[PDB]
Amino acid sequence: EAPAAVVTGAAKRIGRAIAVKLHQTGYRVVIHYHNSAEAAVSLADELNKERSNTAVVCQADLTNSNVLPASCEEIINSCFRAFGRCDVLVNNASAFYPTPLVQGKTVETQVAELIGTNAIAPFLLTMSFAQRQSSNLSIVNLCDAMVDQPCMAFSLYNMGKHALVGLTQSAALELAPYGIRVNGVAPGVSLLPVAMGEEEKDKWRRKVPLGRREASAEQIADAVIFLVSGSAQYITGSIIKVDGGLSLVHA
Amino acid sequence: EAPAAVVTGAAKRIGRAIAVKLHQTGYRVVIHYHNSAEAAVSLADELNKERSNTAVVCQADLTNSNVLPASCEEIINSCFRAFGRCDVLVNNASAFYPTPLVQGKTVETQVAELIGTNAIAPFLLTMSFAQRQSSNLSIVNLCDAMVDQPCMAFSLYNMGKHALVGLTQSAALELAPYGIRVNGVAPGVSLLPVAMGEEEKDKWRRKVPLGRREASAEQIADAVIFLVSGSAQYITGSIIKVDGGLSLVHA
Amino acid sequence: EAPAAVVTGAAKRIGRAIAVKLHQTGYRVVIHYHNSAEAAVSLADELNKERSNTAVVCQADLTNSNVLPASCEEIINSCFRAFGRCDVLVNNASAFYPTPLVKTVETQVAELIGTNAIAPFLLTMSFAQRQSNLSIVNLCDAMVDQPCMAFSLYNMGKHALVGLTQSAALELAPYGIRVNGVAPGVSLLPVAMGEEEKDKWRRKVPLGRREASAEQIADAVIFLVSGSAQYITGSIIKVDGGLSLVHA
Amino acid sequence: EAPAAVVTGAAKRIGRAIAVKLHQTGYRVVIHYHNSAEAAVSLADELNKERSNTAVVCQADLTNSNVLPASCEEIINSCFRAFGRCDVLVNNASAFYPTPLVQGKTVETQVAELIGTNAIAPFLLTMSFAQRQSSNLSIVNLCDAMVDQPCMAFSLYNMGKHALVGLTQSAALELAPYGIRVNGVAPGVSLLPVAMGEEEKDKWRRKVPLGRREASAEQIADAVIFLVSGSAQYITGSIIKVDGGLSLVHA
Ligand SMILES: NC(=O)c1ccc[n+]([C@@H]2O[C@H](COP(=O)([O-])OP(=O)(O)OC[C@H]3O[C@@H](n4cnc5c(N)ncnc54)[C@H](OP(=O)(O)O)[C@@H]3O)[C@@H](O)[C@H]2O)c1
Ligand SMILES: NC(=O)c1ccc[n+]([C@@H]2O[C@H](COP(=O)([O-])OP(=O)(O)OC[C@H]3O[C@@H](n4cnc5c(N)ncnc54)[C@H](OP(=O)(O)O)[C@@H]3O)[C@@H](O)[C@H]2O)c1
Ligand SMILES: NC(=O)c1ccc[n+]([C@@H]2O[C@H](COP(=O)([O-])OP(=O)(O)OC[C@H]3O[C@@H](n4cnc5c(N)ncnc54)[C@H](OP(=O)(O)O)[C@@H]3O)[C@@H](O)[C@H]2O)c1
Ligand SMILES: NC(=O)c1ccc[n+]([C@@H]2O[C@H](COP(=O)([O-])OP(=O)(O)OC[C@H]3O[C@@H](n4cnc5c(N)ncnc54)[C@H](OP(=O)(O)O)[C@@H]3O)[C@@H](O)[C@H]2O)c1
Ligand SMILES: *C(=O)c1cccc(-c2[nH]c3nc(N)nc(N)c3c2C#N)c1
Ligand SMILES: *C(=O)c1cccc(-c2[nH]c3nc(N)nc(N)c3c2C#N)c1
Ligand SMILES: *C(=O)c1cccc(-c2[nH]c3nc(N)nc(N)c3c2C#N)c1
Ligand SMILES: *C(=O)c1cccc(-c2[nH]c3nc(N)nc(N)c3c2C#N)c1
Repeated sequence: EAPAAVVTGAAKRIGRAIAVKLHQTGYRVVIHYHNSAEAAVSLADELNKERSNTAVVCQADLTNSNVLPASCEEIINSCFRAFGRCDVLVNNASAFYPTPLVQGKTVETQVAELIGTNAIAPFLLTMSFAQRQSSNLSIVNLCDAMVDQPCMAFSLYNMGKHALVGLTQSAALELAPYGIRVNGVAPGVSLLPVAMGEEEKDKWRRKVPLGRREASAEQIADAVIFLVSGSAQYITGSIIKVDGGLSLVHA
Repeated sequence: EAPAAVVTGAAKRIGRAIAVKLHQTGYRVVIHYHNSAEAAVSLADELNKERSNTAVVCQADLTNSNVLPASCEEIINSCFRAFGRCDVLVNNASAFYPTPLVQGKTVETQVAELIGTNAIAPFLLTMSFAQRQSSNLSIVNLCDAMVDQPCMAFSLYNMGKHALVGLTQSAALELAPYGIRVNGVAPGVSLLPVAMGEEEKDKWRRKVPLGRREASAEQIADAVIFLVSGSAQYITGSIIKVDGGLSLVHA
Repeated sequence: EAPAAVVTGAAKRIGRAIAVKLHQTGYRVVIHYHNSAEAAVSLADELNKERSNTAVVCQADLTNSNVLPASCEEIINSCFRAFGRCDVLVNNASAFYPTPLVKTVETQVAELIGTNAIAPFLLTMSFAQRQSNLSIVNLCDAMVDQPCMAFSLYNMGKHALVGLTQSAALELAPYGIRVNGVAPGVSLLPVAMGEEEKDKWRRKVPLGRREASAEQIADAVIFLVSGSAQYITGSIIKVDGGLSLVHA
Repeated sequence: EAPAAVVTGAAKRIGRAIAVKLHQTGYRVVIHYHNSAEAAVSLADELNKERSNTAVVCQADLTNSNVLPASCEEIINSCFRAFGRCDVLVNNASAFYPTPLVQGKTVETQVAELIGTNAIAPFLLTMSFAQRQSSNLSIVNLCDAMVDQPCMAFSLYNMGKHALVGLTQSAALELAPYGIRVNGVAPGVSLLPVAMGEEEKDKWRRKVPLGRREASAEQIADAVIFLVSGSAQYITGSIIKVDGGLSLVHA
């Protein structure tokens, strides 16, 4: 039987590319999404057309709240319901926007979104994933190669991504006796924000030492595929930068 | 005029020793507390005996919630109302307990407490601190030297402390133009929990290369004193381990 | 045309596994050795049995000296001579023994810092100077911040190797040369080490309470040289079964 | 009796500031120097004029060679000979210049100077200091806050500074049982090279978030003074950045 993977925030961009590659490697996939319903169902069709009964969608808001644990349990439950198993969790979904320290969402909303999506939901998902467990079980967290050289005024985002590092490490340690690996992949600049002006994009591109270009979504996914594969069986608690040297560049 | 400091969770143990030494150095202090009113009041009385009108207490729950921002703004305001100013914020209060990933606080409460005290309250206190602003303004976050070799099954605690490194860095960068420096002190093993058997304390003590003992609260306070002093005026984004070499010791 | 790879210290143990896998992936390989001539040649014989003229051996002391630069230049020339090209350099060779703070100490400097950092720097200079999917992989150490007691110089060499990884990644990026690392925790334990001291280390490893095989270290190396890692440079991948996460 | 300190490369710039400050704190100091004999005795004269018999010079090349161990052993011997003890060792001397990987001195000589001054000499001096020994013994290594975002084409220097981090850690661990603490101080930009053009100094200055200026040599020396002081007696294996936030600024 074919193994199954959950990918959060998988309707578009990097998450989609991870879902597509996992699928091409032989996985059945839960394509989680929040707002991008059309793109998610569209991807599940593309996939199932290629191999029938291999992709389902699963809608969930991953903002922090008192129901997030239930929501996360349900994303995992959904994989077992469609496919009878859950081998791989990829925590990819993430909110990303500035939260300046000094002065239209309230600040409690900003905490819930940025820390929910980037850290707490991954914790809750990781918890449900393990509670529900030949086998090659692993988790891959989408981290950030620039965590120690952060975007200006992005303190909540950055705090989320730092937490995700801590979770990668704590979970690898605690879950290792159960044969579940936990690793990360840390893009530098990859697919840039849709809302970002083209001048800002180029300004980021020209900083990258390897090819003066952002990573493709496919390049991020390749690292993911490696970490879940048989060639990474002794790897746990590792975070692989996939940043073309960007974090190596001084101010 | 004497500068003023806020110390969170200042009733006991490390934060008390921090508030004491700060006061000894000529700071006026807001002693924040959650449940330990009697120790907090007793500390304020001892301090006011040394110098009249130099200590006040301030009670608040720092658990994450919709009211946390106002609570943190109110703690900063309390310093200004007492002393006319606020030069130093020390984020010391912290919840600490296991949150195993597998197998009666609900998990959303644990999240709120662990991530609220260790990370989100610090962020909101930082916001309110900066919003309200010779002078030497700084923030010191109480971090954790073992954050990359975490305690088994303390994943939410650990996630909190990592998020705290993130804030320390992100805030140093963003607040440096206001002349606010932001740093950390990272104990390894300091004062062990009150109930802990001495035999269990000895397992940790024995691990410490420098003296086979835990740091006193006073030794942790010394590093805070240094970070706030005129001797550290170019230091921001720095986290000083005060750990006796514990973090260098392999398994 | 098949790409070619230099592997230093490739007669035995992890270097041999890296060479074999590179060969199984389709590389032609230079098997560098210092004392292990017999083992180096039997590897090459075995590899050339699978495919003729795809494995050569290359001898050199990698101890720091006045002659090390030439020696390192020659290891690279030996790949160009055998195969017309050099696509991959694996810095694996390494001296490893204690140097307590309280052989002459100057010889320990020369071996431990020469093998672990200086020779890698010189091999990197020569690789780049003679210059598709080009990369260098350095064998680092996952325990480099929780070092073994009384192993200063080794630890200094492995920290230096981290710095070279980073500096060379940054500086060779414009030539399309990627520079990465693989950091074993505990893999094949030293031959001398007592079986009881071996079991103490095995017990510490969270993922399976066993060391990494050489093949597991090599898989990471294979990934790093592959078209699947074309945006990765200045990365060091730990392959340590979580050992580095385990507090004292 | 007053304690004694050895400061390598102490004739000028940061080394001088450390020796001066250590002197004002009440230390007797060995002023090690290499080529700067005039500045070195001139400093020793000044300091001896404040307190007679409290400063001596000591000439040594710290380039790696087969006699380097003897040279480093004799530096320590020179402190015991002048003062009857050696409490503090500051490893400040450093060669600093580019060594491009792709194309003056031979490369053997570049290795010996850059790795010698920055790593090997400090290791040997550490062996010698330890071998000679309520007091307060410590070593302070002058590191580099930018080691993970290094200067382009400075690989050997950068390798030297990484090695010095490894020494700081390995030595703190191995020497702790002897009550010898080993720490570091890591400038980002402090005094710029004398040969640097002012236009180019300002480029680096503008990168610093905290004041858009370089650290004064006194500001570096302050962190050294803290680490050797009784306020740091539980600190070992710690490297304190003094970089004004420079290391946190992305490309
Ligand atoms: N792009 C980069 O350069 C870069 C750099 C460093 C790290 N990363 C990391 O790499 C990963 C992928 O990056 P990306 O740019 O592809 O991500 P992205 O497009 O910004 O976000 C991916 C998805 O996250 C989901 N999401 C946002 N808020 C959510 C919420 N409250 N609940 C549930 N899902 C939510 C969205 O789903 P819907 O569209 O379905 O609403 C979105 O499509 C992220 O974790 C990111 O932090 C990316
Ligand atoms: N002790 C160590 O070995 C060690 C090691 C690494 C890091 N640290 C860090 O150093 C700092 C001080 O350590 P410690 O051992 O002295 O801390 P602690 O005694 O465990 O806790 C300090 C105070 O935190 C306050 N607190 C807990 N939950 C709270 C909440 N929901 N709202 C508001 N306040 C709350 C409590 O105040 P009340 O008593 O008023 O309720 C408590 O007295 C902490 O940040 C800790 O993480 C300590
Ligand atoms: N095994 C582990 O647990 C572990 C852990 C962390 C890192 N690593 C790293 O992974 C790599 C391989 O590990 P290993 O255990 O396979 O290495 P190893 O067996 O200790 O040494 C590998 C080879 O290095 C060569 N070498 C030693 N001194 C030399 C010199 N002066 N000049 C030239 N070559 C020399 C030797 O070649 P000859 O036999 O031909 O003389 C030896 O066979 C090393 O870089 C090591 O530091 C290993
Ligand atoms: N300046 C900065 O921005 C900065 C940045 C990062 C780290 N640091 C660290 O802070 C420390 C002091 O910096 P600095 O700029 O003041 O240093 P510096 O002026 O470059 O050098 C200090 C002294 O090092 C000695 N030295 C050089 N080569 C030597 C050799 N072969 N043998 C013996 N001694 C030798 C020289 O002594 P003589 O003059 O007597 O020949 C020199 O005056 C250094 O370790 C440096 O790497 C500085
Ligand atoms: C700043 O710290 C930073 C630098 C480069 C790239 C990022 C980044 N993180 C992201 N997360 C999410 N969810 N989505 C996007 N688009 C990004 C980006 C970008 N660009 C942050
Ligand atoms: C495990 O990660 C760990 C090791 C050593 C010391 C600690 C530690 N963190 C704490 N935070 C708080 N708020 N209170 C206490 N007592 C502690 C301790 C301890 N001991 C954690
Ligand atoms: C101590 O720092 C340390 C812990 C685990 C494993 C190693 C290690 N480094 C090595 N280098 C070389 N060249 N050869 C071997 N065998 C090893 C080992 C081991 N085991 C060091
Ligand atoms: C590059 O890696 C880098 C950035 C900032 C400052 C330095 C630096 N290192 C030095 N070492 C020595 N011995 N002397 C000086 N002047 C410097 C400087 C500077 N500036 C390197």
